[PDB]
Amino acid sequence: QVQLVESGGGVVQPGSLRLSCAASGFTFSGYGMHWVRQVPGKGLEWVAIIWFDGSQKYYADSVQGRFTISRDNKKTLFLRMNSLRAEDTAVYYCAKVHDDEPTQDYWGQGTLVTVFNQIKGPSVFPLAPSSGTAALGCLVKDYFPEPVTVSWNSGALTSGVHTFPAVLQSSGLYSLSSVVTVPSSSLGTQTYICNVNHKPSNTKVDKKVEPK
Amino acid sequence: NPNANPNA
Amino acid sequence: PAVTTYKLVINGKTLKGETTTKAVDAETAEKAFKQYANDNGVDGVWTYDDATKTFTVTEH
Amino acid sequence: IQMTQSPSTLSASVGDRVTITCRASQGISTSLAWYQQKPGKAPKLLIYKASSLESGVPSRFSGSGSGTEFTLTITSLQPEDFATYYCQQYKRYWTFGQGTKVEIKRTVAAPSVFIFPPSDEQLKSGTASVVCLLNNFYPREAKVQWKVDNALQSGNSQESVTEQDSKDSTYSLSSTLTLSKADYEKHKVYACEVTHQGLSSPVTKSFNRGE
Repeated sequence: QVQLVESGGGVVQPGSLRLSCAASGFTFSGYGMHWVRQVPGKGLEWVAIIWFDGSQKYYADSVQGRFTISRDNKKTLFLRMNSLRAEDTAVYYCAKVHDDEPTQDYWGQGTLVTVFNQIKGPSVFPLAPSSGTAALGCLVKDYFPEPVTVSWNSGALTSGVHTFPAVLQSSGLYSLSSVVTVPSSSLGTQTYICNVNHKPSNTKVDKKVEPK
Repeated sequence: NPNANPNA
Repeated sequence: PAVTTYKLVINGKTLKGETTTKAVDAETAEKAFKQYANDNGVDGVWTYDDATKTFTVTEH
Repeated sequence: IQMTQSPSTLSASVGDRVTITCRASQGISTSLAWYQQKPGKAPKLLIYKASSLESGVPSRFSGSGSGTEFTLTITSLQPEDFATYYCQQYKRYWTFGQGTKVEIKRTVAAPSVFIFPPSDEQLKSGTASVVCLLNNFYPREAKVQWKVDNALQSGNSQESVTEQDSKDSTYSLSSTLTLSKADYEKHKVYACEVTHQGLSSPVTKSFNRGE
């Protein structure tokens, strides 16, 4: 019945936030706990650990003097995040220490921490079509932060859709493409619109992709 | 030492 | 410096929808929206609704 | 202390025997753990102390090794075992490997290739993004080579690949070549050339700037 419910994650400014970790199914007072973060698309990186005691605090070289680890043996683990920097955008996992060896065994569901520097909505450009099947799509370029969502024809077109992972451009802004394959014979009588949402900028735009 | 057993 | 939220309605030939921005006043938000419309390749007539704090750019 | 896993990715079928290796910098004796993580979910502890099985973990998982080299073995791979696996040392702080993604094997399928010129709307602001689509192919290793008037491009393109598809287990890939408008207008022939095991010879899709 070992359960780790996380909460407190959200969006902030380059600000303060406090993540919670509600432990159950085991004597929380007797074990130490961890915070580990994972950048989306990247590996795992440890952040902090404190004893069952609260006597020995140890942080990573990157969150020293900004995040502080605490616990109210309320049976809850906390991480008050302050002076958030850009590189701290990750899913944050709380984790319990094993009995025999001092490593993590059980992990929390993980809540997302997003640190918006400057908000930039997306530029939406068509990928215009030109064996019996044609491809078309939208290029959603130069937005920040993540994410954007793409639908086609307000969701009435789903089969044959590929929305690709975003890439981070040299400018510091993201870019992604969404494509779909359709009958080339329909290109004259059917309309294809990609609907792009960027909640950080409250952008909801529809780009009609016209054939060549 | 950070990697000493932090348990009971 | 306190800022308020302004809204942009985009009535483009192929790009239609809405976006928002936060600015200290209305004319500064119009400069951001003009840049946003420019980035999307949309040039058009600019109008403002004082009551709803909503700009509209209407392509030709 | 840093951990290096091999391989980074591998394709396998249900019932296979799969093997993941982990090399540590500096000896760590047996202070090594193996974790499993599926996309969007928290990682789960499989093996600790190099060889001890965590409770609840199926018997088909086993760990080996001591010192610097370590091996995670999965017998009779199950459909719920397609995931990413991490090794980790807990001798000094906590360091993870780069991860090994176990993917579903299928027959070789060549990509369908499409190219998209930049749009006039984008060209209006001084940048040209050319896009090449590689659709529904297997295996994942596909090479996109951009050519501009037969000059090979490097360092000015970016790629992303979808996850394995739910139904047919194929991948798709999108590659964007980004030039300034001025540079774009200086050249005529824009081509992406695609190499893939499913193609007997490379496939080139091209266009001439100007319809």
